[PDB]
Amino acid sequence: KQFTKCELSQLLKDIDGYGGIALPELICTMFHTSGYDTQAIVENNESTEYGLFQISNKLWCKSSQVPQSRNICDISCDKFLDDDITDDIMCAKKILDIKGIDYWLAHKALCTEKLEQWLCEKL
Ligand SMILES: [Ca+2]
Ligand SMILES: [Ca+2]
Repeated sequence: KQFTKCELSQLLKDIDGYGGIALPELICTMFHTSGYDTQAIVENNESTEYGLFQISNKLWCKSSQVPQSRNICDISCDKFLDDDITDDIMCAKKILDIKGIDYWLAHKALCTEKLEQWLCEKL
């Protein structure tokens, strides 16, 4: 499941304003982060990041790769690879609450201006 800009927008609509974050800027961040793909898996040394919001097994979810993980979202990382983003949103709201929008590098780099394009058209 790879969403289009409008699909995701409607799904995340209730969340505009959460953490002081504007929906378009979150839309832009996700675009450069996973391309709105619920199956994105990105790996490196000490870790792997999962799904839509690219949540890290290093601190946020539990995976056999990093057994010492604090597992802040009390959930295994496979739950971020399925079609239901409900739980991904709950963990992401946790990240926003604790760390802030800066968890995602793409926000400060490409999502603080030219936001008009990240707005949904009409279906
Ligand atoms: Ca999920
Ligand atoms: Ca999926």
